[PDB]
Amino acid sequence: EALGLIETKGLVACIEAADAMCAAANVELIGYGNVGSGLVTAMVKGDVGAVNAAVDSGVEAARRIGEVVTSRVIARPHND
Amino acid sequence: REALGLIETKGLVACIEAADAMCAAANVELIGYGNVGSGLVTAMVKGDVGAVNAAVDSGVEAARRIGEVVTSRVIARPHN
Amino acid sequence: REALGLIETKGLVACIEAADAMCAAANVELIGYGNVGSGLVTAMVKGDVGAVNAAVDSGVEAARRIGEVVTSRVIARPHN
Amino acid sequence: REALGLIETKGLVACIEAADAMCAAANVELIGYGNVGSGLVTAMVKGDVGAVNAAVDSGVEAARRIGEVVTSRVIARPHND
Amino acid sequence: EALGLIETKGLVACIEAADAMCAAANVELIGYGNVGSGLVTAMVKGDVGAVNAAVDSGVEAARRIGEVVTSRVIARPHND
Amino acid sequence: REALGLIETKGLVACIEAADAMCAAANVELIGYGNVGSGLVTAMVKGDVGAVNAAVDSGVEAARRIGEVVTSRVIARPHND
Repeated sequence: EALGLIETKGLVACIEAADAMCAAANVELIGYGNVGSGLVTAMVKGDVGAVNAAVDSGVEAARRIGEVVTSRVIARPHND
Repeated sequence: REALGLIETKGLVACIEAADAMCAAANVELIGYGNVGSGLVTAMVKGDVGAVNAAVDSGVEAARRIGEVVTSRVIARPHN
Repeated sequence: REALGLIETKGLVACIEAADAMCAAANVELIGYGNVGSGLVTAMVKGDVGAVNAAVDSGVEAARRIGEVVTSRVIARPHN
Repeated sequence: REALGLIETKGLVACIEAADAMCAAANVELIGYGNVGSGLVTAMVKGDVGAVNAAVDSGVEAARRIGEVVTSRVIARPHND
Repeated sequence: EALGLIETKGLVACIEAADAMCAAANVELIGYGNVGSGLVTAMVKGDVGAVNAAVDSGVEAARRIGEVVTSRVIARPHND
Repeated sequence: REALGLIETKGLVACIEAADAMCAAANVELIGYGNVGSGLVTAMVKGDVGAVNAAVDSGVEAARRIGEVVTSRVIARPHND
């Protein structure tokens, strides 16, 4: 399954990105990843069409709240 | 099926104040705190959307007296 | 059912000094420390509101000699 | 008894991409990630030195599109780990 | 027992401070305290004369290596 | 009764390089790493003071190629640890 990734500065922007990802398309929230320095990543799972649509509006919603530092869709992940 | 209120502050003391002012302002229940490092700490509350909007509103006002409020949000119908 | 005193400092050593000076100043009980990274460390005390106000007052005075007092607060009637 | 490739990025998303791009580029095996705070995250791969050199090369190219590649390295014959 | 505290930017300066404290006088290393942001604290225990001599040359030693951000001797700690 | 060698770097990859070059340079044994956040991570080695001085010396040279060496130290007769 494809993997969608949005990393934000701060936890609240990330929760919003994750909520907007799961509202926008048929993706499943995998969880969050925190590496300190305020960087938090929301991770979603689905078909590449859904994941591309989820990440797209996850990024738009998060930018209203705060800092989106990077985002990515990986259509065919090798690990995880 | 409960709304979610979120206040993120720079520092723990502003966050405790935000959480205390949220719980004093309306019929919301504190879920806990979330810390992602960099000094960013998030208070999270639960309730009906009217109560949550009133708590976050005065939670933000109280915290700003103490310190830095970096972001806030009410999510009326959270997906995850 | 007890008031709460809070001092957040830049660095661990100032915080230990604030906490020692709080507990020497009045009949307050150290609850523990809270660390949210970024060097921010919070000393937390418990007592009647008169004692807690006297503890925090001289806790802040002591810590400022050593280092940075970034925020402080007395919550006379904490909700959590 | 195997070479080690290392890519350190600013942020978690660049690192996952580097790790995905390393494992797609050559016959390397992801060992895991290492996080030391300050946003610095390191993907670590294992393989023969030819494969590991090719994985890191394109891992760095992939990550740089996404974000900050702060350092990278191939250790052909590691003494520890 | 008195408590001596040296906080440095970085782990190597702190290990150096702790080694120089314990070499200078009859103090006993309690451990380290790390609160992130690179701040690390060496803590020693002993009679107040020893702890004052330990902290003094721990501070001198650490400064050769790196950044000493604060230091303190607490002659009669109320907690810990 | 053994000396301690210490190299602290900004970032995990420089530190692994320092640690590998310490163990390649002399008869020292890697104790482990120490991370205090802010990107600062420390390689720690054990051995006779001559070996430890030789290891730390070239551990620092190797790491400086990759990244930032923020501090280093040899403690010939450590009181604790």
